[PDB]
Amino acid sequence: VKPNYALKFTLAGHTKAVSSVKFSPNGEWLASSSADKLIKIWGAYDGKFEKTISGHKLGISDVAWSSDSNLLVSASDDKTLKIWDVSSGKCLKTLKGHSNYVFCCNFNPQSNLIVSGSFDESVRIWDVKTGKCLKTLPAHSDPVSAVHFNRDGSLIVSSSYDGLCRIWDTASGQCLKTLIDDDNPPVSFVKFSPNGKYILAATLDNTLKLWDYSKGKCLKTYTGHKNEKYCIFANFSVTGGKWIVSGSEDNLVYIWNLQTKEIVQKLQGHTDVVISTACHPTENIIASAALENDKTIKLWKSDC
Amino acid sequence: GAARAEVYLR
Repeated sequence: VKPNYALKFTLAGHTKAVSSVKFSPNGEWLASSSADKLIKIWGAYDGKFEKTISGHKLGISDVAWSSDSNLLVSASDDKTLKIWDVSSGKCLKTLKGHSNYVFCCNFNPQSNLIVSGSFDESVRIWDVKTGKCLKTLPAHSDPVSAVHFNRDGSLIVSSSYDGLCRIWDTASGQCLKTLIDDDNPPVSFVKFSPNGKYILAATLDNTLKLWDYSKGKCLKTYTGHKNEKYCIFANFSVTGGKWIVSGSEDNLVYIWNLQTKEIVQKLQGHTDVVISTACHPTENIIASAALENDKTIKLWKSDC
Repeated sequence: GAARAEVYLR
């Protein structure tokens, strides 16, 4: 079986490179962040523009939804994160503490904590309610490219241009595991699988890898795309067939069969690097976003 | 700008 993603909508509005796209967990919305300092909200099924959320002083590298789709957190070059009430557009808290650009962010499943990664080489854990920095982890020796909580929020996985993937105990801040595969290319993205058993990691040597983190073993490799320069997001698509989805520096969206590792579809249309992709939580819909020469987001739909 | 939209060299 192979999917049949087809272009449905193109979303224009950002004035600079788009950096990250994410669907709300309730499937109603798409949030996008950009180097233009703005967050934009769009309808997930029709691509209709909803509103702009402003307040950061410099460009934004990431945005993430809370579990209940009520809040967003954004990470900016202004060295802050901001927690937003999506329905009102209000900035509830500004998270100050990183000493350099904030690159990545996520809520935990309970949505009471935020994790962030920065050019200052640290991973920070923040209290959502008070906006206070609870813990600072001296995590890496180069910028932190991604941070993500596991299924119950007990662990954090982080990646960095230093070539490492690390697993941290949320409660103690202890480094439980360092994962690396015999070459040291920058690790440009990492996330836990929906079931929490695996970690999907991207490296700047044109490779995605699926790790069993309990065993510290690489189980699957996905190749064929171009990724040597940018921190491109990758996803598990689970609504229909089980795929791995990623953007690429050759301007395409790549889709692989998770089990066989074969490329099953390539989505053509963007005119610059596809930096971010997201998979809709219930429908076979992919959102893709591109860099400065393109500035658009595309919504693609498949029958499987 | 935004750091994700830039190249970072070790």
